[PDB]
Amino acid sequence: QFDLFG
Amino acid sequence: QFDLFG
Amino acid sequence: ATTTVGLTDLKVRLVRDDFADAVAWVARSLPSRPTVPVLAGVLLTGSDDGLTISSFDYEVSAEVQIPAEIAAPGTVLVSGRLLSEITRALPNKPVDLSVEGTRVSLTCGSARFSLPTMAVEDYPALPELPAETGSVPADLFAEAIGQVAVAAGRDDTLPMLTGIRVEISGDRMVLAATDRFRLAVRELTWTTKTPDVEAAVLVPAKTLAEAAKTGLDGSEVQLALGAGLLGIRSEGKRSTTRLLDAEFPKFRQLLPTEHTAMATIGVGELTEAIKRVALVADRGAQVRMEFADDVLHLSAGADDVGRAEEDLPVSFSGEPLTIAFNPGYLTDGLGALHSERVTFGFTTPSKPAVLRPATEADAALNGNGPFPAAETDYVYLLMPVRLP
Amino acid sequence: LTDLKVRLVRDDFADAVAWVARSLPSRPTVPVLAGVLLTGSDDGLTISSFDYEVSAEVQIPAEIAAPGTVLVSGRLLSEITRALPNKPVDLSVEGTRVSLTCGSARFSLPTMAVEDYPALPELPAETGSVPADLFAEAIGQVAVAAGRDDTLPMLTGIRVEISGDRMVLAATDRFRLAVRELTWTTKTPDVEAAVLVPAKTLAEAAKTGLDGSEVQLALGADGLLGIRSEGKRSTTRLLDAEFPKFRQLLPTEHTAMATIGVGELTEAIKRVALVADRGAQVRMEFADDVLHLSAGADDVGRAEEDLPVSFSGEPLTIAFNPGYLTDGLGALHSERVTFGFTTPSKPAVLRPATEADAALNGNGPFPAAETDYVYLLMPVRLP
Ligand SMILES: [N]
Ligand SMILES: [N]
Repeated sequence: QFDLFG
Repeated sequence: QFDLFG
Repeated sequence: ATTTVGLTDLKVRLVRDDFADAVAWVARSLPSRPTVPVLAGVLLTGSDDGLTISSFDYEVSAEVQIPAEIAAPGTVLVSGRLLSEITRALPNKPVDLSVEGTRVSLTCGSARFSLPTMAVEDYPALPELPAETGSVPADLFAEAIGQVAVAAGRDDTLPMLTGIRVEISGDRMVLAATDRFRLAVRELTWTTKTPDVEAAVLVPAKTLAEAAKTGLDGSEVQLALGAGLLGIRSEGKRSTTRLLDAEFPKFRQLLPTEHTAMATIGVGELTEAIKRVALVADRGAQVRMEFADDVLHLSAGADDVGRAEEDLPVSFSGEPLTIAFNPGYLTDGLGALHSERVTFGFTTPSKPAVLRPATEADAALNGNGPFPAAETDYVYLLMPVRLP
Repeated sequence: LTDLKVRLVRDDFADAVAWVARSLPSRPTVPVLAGVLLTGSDDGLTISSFDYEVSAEVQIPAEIAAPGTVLVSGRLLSEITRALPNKPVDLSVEGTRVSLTCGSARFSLPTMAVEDYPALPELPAETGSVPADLFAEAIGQVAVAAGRDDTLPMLTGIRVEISGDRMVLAATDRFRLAVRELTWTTKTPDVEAAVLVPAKTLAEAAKTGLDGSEVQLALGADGLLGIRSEGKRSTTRLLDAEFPKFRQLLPTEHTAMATIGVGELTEAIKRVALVADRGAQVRMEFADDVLHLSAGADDVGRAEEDLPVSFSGEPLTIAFNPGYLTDGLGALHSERVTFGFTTPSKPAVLRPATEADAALNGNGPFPAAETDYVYLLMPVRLP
C-alpha cells in the first residue's frame, strides 16, 4: 500500500 | 435461585 | 465409506436462486473448526436430472437436491465458505458450473470464478436416514421446537441440559427441555407410520432448532429415528443429526398436580410490565410479584440502584401470594405461550409455578381451591427465587 | 431553591432524554459526568449532558408545578423513558430520590451530587447556517477517509474550513483523502476559519439537526464547535492537531480517465474481492472501453469480471484495496463515477461523473475537472 504523503 | 432437580 | 469418483467431470447449469439457496442452507451446517480439513468443503454431485449439495462434519449432515441441467455427471468438493460467499454475490443469471481437473469453474453472467478442488477422494459419505417413523407438519414442528428450546440449557459445560428430549407414543409427540431452573414441555399430534410406536431420543437443542427452521412454509417434515441418529426430511432437503449421549430427567413427575393459587392475565401486558420493572433490577436477577385481590403488584430493585413498581389488574383466585422470579426466565416463558392470555399455577413461593396458555375455560374460576391442573398442549414450569 | 415537580409529554421527554444520552460518556472517571441534568424553570424543562469534551442540551415544553434542578443516572433514565408507556410523565423530586410516574409505572431513582456537576460550555455566536441533511451528508462523505488509530490522533479528525460562503471538509488516513465542498449561509462573509473536529464526534454532533431543518454552527477561539437546531444545542471540543496540507496532494491533470456505473462497479468489486487474501488487493485493467477486474491466486481461487467502461487514454493496469475503493464509491452518491489515473503507483481521483466526461475523446493529458467531492485513493503495488 502506497502512502498519499510522499 | 432454586432448582427443579439436583 | 468415501464418495465414489466416476469417469466424468461435473458440468451443469443451475438456477441462481435454487443453487444459491441450497448452498446457503447447506453452508449453515458447516463446522467452524473442522475435525478433518476435508470436512470444511461442500460436496456437489450431479446425476441425470438433478444436482445434490451436501455437507457433513461427523455430527450433523445436510443434503439437498435441486433441479439442474446436467451436461456431464460427476462429483467435486470445494471450500464451503468460498462457495457460499460466492453464490451469495452471484448475479441473478444462470449458473454454469464446470469442473476441469484441479480447478472448478463457476461462471455466472459476466462473473467468472476458478476455485481449487479439494481431496474429494477422502470425503466421508454422509449417513442415510432410517425409514420414516412418521410425518409432522413443518410449521407446527418448528413452533413446538421454539416453545421448548427456550428452556434448554446453553452451557456446553452442562451437556445433559443442552438437549431436547423427543418422546414418541403413537400419533402424539412430546418435546421437552430444561436448564435445571426452568422446564418446557410441548405436545403435538403427528402422523406416525406405525400405530403403537414408543420411542424417546435426545437431540441437541440448537441442531433441532436449525432443523426446525429447515422446512419451508406449508410443507411437511418426515422424522426418521434410529438406534444412533435422527433424520429430518423436508421435501428435497434431507438432514441428519447424531443423538445426544447424556440422560434427560423424568420431567413427568415434576409437573404439579394442583395449585393453591391461580392467576390469569394478558401476556403482552404482563410482559411489558415485567420489562419495565426489571430495568432497575441488579443484572436481571429478581422480580417480586405480589398477587392479592385480583391485582398483581410488581416490584424490583432497592434504594441502591432504584426501586420500580407497577400494578396490573388480574383474574386471581386463591390466598394472597408473594413470589419472586427471574425476569429473563419469566419473559422467556411468556414469549413461548403464543396466546393472548396466560394462566399461572402457584403452589408455594419456594416451589415451581406453572405457566400455560389461557383458554376459554379460564373465563371464570369459582372457589378457593386447591384447583386442579388442566391439560394443556404446552406448559412452562419455572423455579422461583428466594426472597429476603 | 425548591425541589423540581413537573409534568411532561412522553414523546417529548423520551426524545429529549434519548438524544441527550447519546452523548453520555461510556465510563467516565468522574462519576458525576455519567448523570443527566434536569432543570425545570418557568415553562420549560432543560435536559443536558456534558463530559468535558462533548455537550448536549435541549429544552422541551413542560408543566412546571415547582422549579428545581436534579441530576440522575443517564443510563437508567434513558432505559426507563425508552420503556415508559405512551402516557403523561410526572417527575417529582423529594429528598434524595426522584419519582418518575407514568400511568401505572412508578420509578424511584437516587439523586446525584448536583453541586459537583460542571456548567455546560457557552456556545459562541452564530458563525453560519447549513441545511441539516446536506451538512450530515458532507460529513459522511468525508468521514470514510478519516483514520481510526488513536496512536495517530491527527488522522482521527475532520478538517473543517470556512471562507466566506463556502465550506470545505477534508479527511485522510495517510492512504485516502476525501474532500467535500458545500455552500452555506453567513451574515459575516469575511470570516476565514479552519478547525479540526474528531470525525466520530462530528458525525454524532451533526445528528443534532434532524432532516428537514437547519443547523447553526458557532466556532469559538480553548476552542470548541457549537451546533444548534430546533432548540437542541451541542458542543464538541476541537481536536488539537495539525492537519496535512491536502490541496497539493490532489493531481492537476490525468494521463488516463474512466467512467463507470457506481452500482455495478461496487457489485463487481465486492464479487471479485471475495477471493483476495483478507480483502487486501484487487486488480483493474482498462483497455478498449472494457474494465477487467481480477483478484486472487491459484492457491486460494481466482475471480475475474469484465464490465464495459467509458475509458480514455493509454491502457492502464492498477491495483487498489477493494475496501477503500468501495468506501469511496459509497460516498459519491452519484449514478456514475469518473476515475482519473496517472501511473499505477500514484493517486487516483474518484469523483462523480460530469457532462464533459461522457464525450472525452483523445489521449490526454486530460485536465483535472472541478467537482464538489473528490475521493483520492492511493493504489497498491502490483507484482
Ligand atoms: N511517500
Ligand atoms: N438438587
